[PDB]
Amino acid sequence: TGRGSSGVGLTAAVTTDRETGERRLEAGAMVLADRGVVCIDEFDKMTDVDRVAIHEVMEQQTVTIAKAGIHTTLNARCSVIAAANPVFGQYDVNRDPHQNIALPDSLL
Amino acid sequence: LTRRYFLYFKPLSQNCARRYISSKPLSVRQIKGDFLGQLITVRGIITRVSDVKPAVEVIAYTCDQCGYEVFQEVNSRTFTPLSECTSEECSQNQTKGQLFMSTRASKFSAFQECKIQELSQQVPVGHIPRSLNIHVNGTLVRSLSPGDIVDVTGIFLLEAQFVRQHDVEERVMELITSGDVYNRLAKSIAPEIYGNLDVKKALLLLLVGGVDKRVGDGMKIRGDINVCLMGDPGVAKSQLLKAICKISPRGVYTTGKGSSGVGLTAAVMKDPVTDEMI
Amino acid sequence: VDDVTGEKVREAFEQFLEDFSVQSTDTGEVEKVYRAQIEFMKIYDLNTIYIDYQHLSMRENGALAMAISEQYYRFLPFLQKGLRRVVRKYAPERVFQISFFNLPTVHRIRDIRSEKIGSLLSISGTVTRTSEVRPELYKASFTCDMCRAIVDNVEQSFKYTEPTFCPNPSCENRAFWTLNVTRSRFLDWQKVRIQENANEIPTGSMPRTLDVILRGDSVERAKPGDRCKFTGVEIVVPYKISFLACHVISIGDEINELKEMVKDEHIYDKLVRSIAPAVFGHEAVKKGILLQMLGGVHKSTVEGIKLRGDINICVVGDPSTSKSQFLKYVVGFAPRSVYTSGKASSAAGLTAAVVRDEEGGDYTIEAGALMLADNGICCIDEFDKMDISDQVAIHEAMEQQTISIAKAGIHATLNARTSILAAANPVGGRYNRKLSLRGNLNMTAPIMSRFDLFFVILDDCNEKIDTELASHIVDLHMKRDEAIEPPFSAEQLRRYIKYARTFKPILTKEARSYLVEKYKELRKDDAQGFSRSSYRITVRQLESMIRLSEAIARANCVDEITPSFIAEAYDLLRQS
Amino acid sequence: ELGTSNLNLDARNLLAYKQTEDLYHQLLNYPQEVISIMDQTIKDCMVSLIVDNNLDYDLDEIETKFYKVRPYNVGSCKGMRELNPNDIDKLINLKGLVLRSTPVIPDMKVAFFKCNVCDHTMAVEIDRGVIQEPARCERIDCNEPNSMSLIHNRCSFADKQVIKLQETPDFVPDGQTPHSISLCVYDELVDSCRAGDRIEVTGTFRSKTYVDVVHVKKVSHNEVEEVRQITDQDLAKIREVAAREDLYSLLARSIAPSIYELEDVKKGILLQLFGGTNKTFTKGGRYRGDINILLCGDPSTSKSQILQYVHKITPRGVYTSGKGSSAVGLTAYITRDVDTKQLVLESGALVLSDGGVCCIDEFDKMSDSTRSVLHEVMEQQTISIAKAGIITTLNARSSILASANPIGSYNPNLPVTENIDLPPPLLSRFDLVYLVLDKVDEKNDRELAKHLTNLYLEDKPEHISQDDVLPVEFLTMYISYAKEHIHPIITEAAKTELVRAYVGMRKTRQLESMIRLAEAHAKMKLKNVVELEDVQEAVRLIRSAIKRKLQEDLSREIMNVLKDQASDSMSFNELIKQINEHSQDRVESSDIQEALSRLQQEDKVIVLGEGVRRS
Repeated sequence: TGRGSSGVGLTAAVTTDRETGERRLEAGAMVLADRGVVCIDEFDKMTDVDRVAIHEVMEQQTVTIAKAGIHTTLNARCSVIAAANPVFGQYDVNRDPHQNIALPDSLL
Repeated sequence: LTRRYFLYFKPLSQNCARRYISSKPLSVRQIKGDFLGQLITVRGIITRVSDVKPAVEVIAYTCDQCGYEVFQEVNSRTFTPLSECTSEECSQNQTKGQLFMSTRASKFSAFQECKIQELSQQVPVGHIPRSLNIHVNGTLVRSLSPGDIVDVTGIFLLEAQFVRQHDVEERVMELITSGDVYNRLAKSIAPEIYGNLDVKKALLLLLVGGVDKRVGDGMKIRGDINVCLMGDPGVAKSQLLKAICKISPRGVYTTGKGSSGVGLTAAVMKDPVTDEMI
Repeated sequence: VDDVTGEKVREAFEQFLEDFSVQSTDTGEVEKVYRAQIEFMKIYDLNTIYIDYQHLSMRENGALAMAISEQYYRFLPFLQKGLRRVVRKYAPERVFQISFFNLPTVHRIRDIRSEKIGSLLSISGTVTRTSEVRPELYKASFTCDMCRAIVDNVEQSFKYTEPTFCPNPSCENRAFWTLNVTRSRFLDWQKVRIQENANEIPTGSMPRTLDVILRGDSVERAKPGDRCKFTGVEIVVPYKISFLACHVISIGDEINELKEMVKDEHIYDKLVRSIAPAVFGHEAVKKGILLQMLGGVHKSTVEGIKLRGDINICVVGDPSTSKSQFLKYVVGFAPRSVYTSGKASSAAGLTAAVVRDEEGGDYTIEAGALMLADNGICCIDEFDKMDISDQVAIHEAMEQQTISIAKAGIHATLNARTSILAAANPVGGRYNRKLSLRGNLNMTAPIMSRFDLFFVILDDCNEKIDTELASHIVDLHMKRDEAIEPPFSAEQLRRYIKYARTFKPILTKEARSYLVEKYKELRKDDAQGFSRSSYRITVRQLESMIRLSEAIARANCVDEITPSFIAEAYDLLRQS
Repeated sequence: ELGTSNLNLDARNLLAYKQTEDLYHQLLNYPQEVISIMDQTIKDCMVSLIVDNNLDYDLDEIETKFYKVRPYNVGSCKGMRELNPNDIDKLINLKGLVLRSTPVIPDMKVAFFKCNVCDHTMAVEIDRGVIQEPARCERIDCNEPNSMSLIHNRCSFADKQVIKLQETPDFVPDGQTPHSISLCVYDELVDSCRAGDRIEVTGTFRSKTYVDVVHVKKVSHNEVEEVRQITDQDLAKIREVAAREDLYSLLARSIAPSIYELEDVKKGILLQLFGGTNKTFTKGGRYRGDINILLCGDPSTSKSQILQYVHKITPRGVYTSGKGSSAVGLTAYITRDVDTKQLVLESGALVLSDGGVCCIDEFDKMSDSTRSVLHEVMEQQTISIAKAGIITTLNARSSILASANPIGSYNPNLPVTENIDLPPPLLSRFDLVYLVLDKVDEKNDRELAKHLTNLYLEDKPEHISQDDVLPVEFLTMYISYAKEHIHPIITEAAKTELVRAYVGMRKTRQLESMIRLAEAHAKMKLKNVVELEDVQEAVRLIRSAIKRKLQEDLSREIMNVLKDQASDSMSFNELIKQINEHSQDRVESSDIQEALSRLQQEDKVIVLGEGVRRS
């Protein structure tokens, strides 16, 4: 859905376990599909943390994480399908085509 | 208890190793797990250091009833106070009188923890430079100032014992003899882009650095260059930056927003393992 | 060891309260007034009595007072039980408050040690902040874990307590009873901030402040921003050493020199050149500063409203003058003088801003220069760079003598009587004689009003007094020169200011008959004017010269003023 | 006879004595045992003195009275840096200044216990920091086993206080920063030591580490070093180098040989660090010889160099910069210290630098809310804080050194009072301003580039010694001797030349600045009496340190189009139009925009709307 991920986003999350008495890694999404496709609707409601994450995994086609007790890099060449809505609610030809998008130029 | 000195070790060099192995420069990715108990010489940068603190080794207890002062030995991070008397006179007695502690007869040690980090060109492709902990004691406590490269030789429980700090001619002469060394070294770096020999020629002069000048009278000027790349989108900008950081050692890629405010300056943070202000 | 001593000291205190009746007719023999005090409070039932320590110090050759004086917290329920027994036997919803006052020794905040913990103490100082009134617990209704039985638990004014055993033997547990507020007993509790006085601060030290708690009906009496004297018990707070007060009060060869200084005739001429010995020239500014320290009658009415009996002084002119030097003198000489820089102030800051405390996010009211040093001189440097809010707060404080603060649901108004020494500058700095005072001062008409005297200083190149001024400046620049020296010091001038302050003169009929002709003569200059004349003349300038008349009557120490001394005030108004 | 139970003992006397050399070498390692047995022996020798003479009833109070010993005469140490773990529970001495005094905390020497069901009381006392809590009753009326209760409001306590101390030894190693040690005082010594004084302190070093004070020295025939020690041959060299004529420029050349001349600027910072004369009255007056300097003009010259060099000269000063230092960082503030988890107070920005200089760069980019505290420290040298929790006026004895920049990017067609964008008054209160403008030309900047490449001619400047330049170590010794050994008086003989020097700027802050300037001129060259020639150069100084058509026409036109508008507003457009309308002096619409901005901002005229122009 683009909003509602329990972790830090889609790619991963940190958890504590009392079995081992330590911290383990949870893989929420994009790391599961490695060759298929992923679909994100309501792209403008998605926060900057996942935006920084998809800035890095776009052309990079991978990801990297360094956390308390681990350092590593993952490979995940997936394809994204994003669906967004404007911040004004409606859009016509006479309005400018840049500010209606509500997104940065790096994401374009 | 009567130890006036402090015992430490140091390994043999490679020059004494070829002249009739035990001291190899080890990575933290080259630890494997099974080296817990071998003397290892690790090379790396130091980012986190702590203050010098007195850690006790033996706790001294005094009594007024018997006079026999007892000494217990601690090994872990924590301990419990031995309120019960374990002397040689209170065993054959009904009375079991109170004991007190002495902060003067107890032996302490200048303990300090440090976080060694993995070297930049020694890390593999894609991996991140993970850290490791070194616990030092005694006179070595002031030999570790942050912002440097060090070679630490110690046992692996890391209890350091000794620290130090900092075919080829054919490879340089065949690069020289081809002619037009400056333009060849300019057009050799980053060839996946188009043109811009002048910008990247100044990038060549930027990564070669220059000469640091010291007047010897308490004044140091910079011997460095700082280059701006102001441009419009359409031409590649991150590729030249990535090629400069991939070719040059210790190149660190940064960003504009995020944790950048704490990613450009020291950030106070509590430490859970040792529980303190790091 | 005090379990058998408490009943004996309770018997001694009730014998002191029982053996003393009233036999005070015809100022004969003395005996204490406590039984009639209890008989007077019988109708009103407040039970907030006042017992003098000086009247208690005569029994047992003072030994009863010395034994109570160190073990006051250990003897306090025995004293209240003896008071309860004497009012239960002499008289037929019961709270009690015993207050002690008038101690022979006044202790500072820097002489508090841990040897007086639990003893009584007299603490004097100034109140910095005040808190809201809050209901204190007193006694609560605890319910059991299984019995559901009511227990009336009495707190001991320390911290949230808890019972130990259930009274009904249906249970014997010690787990958590639950509190109940229906059968509970509330009252007023206040926490104020006392601080070290400005005249007893050590050299280089900081004026250390402390928080003092107060209960009973001693609350809502202490006004913020005044010198106060408390009498209470030193109680520790988890630790910190706080205080508990029970009594509140609003405190705050010599005659051979004073009688010699009031019998001569040239005192005022040395007084106008001795009120500012570091300033060369400017006798009119020195006259207004000398007459602005002492005022006149404020209650001159038959209706019942107090009037503005104070003198407002405002100085204007070109920069780099000596007009700030007076500003630096008043605050270094007058004890009732608060100085502010003007730009480092605001509306709330000037009188009473609000700041939060995290124990419950509760507000406390910090004071300021405004509403401090009553019947003194509040001096504001740079009056024209202030905002609109503090200037209309100054106008609201000058329109009515009281000031009102409405914040967080509570409304509080208080009496204030201060004289404003306003230092202002023009919009361009240089004073041009081209136009009026209103367009050059750049402030609106109601805040320009209620000002008794304006002092305009203009400078130019006049070598004969300029060389003397520059020689006085370079002669002052040495180690304690005699050039600055006045004809007489401030040593007799302080007691002269106080002796003239407690004089209260009365004007005459001949002075009023000359005053009406003088007001007609001053208003005749408005006709065919526009030369020298620069402002309008109405009732306010008449009130200013009326207030300057009693000030010159007090300065010359005359009970009945003659119009010849008001002629100098008329000439002072004509000089401005 | 006066009741003073304290005894001040000098350990040096125990050191030089023939019989007690074994006592001085025994009390340095174990002070806790020797103080406890000294308390018994002092009482025993005092009662031996009582029994030798005829006396009244003095034995009724000395039998239960206790007396202690405060040893302080011990040698110096290198602060907390030399305090190794073999020096724990030993006597130590620290010389420095205290910065913060916490409120008094109580320590429970005793405690009451009551059996809540039968009410028998038990008093327990302390022993190395543990309080045994008895479990069950033991009396004969309450024999039953039941839980006791601790009462404290009836138990005696003792005073304790933790005090922050900024340490500074006689010798400091290279790379060492000043340290903040948390010392702790006890009874009969509380409220005797507080922030603001140079304090020598001594006690027992404990272990987080702290020092348990046995004695304080609030005051200071001895060789106790007060200032930086000099010898007779160095004093003779100072007297021989002070008799030369070119010393007045020699020092100005030796203060910074890596830069250029800067005679007025270097002479001003030289006499600024010379200080002047600080004289006071007995009760209500004080005056300090001080100058607050400001620098303005052309950029990219030695300004920051100076701003760092002086931070490397003074022993007290902070480098405050731009918008990064607000009002909560410029005086003092409360802080929740997580160490003890307590609300401590700490001084920053102006009371940390109490003495010496203080360096501020980017004065024009600084806010207006924090300018009001420097408005008081200009000549008042005081800080008056009236806020929540604190109403305190305090010392601000330091002098400011501020570097500023003009408006835009220098313009000689505009006046000096409008080009640097600040108030004239506050600037009239400034003691010394400095036009450090370049005004680039030939036969000057060529020597500048030649002197900057002359040390690039050789790889090492070993050839810096054969010129008329004093070394740094001789310079600071001469400056420290002159600042603490000369109190010059300003006589009446220099009256006549001062009056006329004032009227030339008048045809009191300038007079107060020039008398401190003249006494600093008297501070140099070893003079106790000021001389007539010494003010001449001073004035030359302030005359060389500071050395219309546009706006006029502008206003003129504005007035015109107003008039012709029936006073209505002039348009941006019409303005620009008539103003370029004249070929003669080319008013560029940007320049137009600028000067317009100036007058409006100068409040002379009002303009509104991004797209329009208003007269």
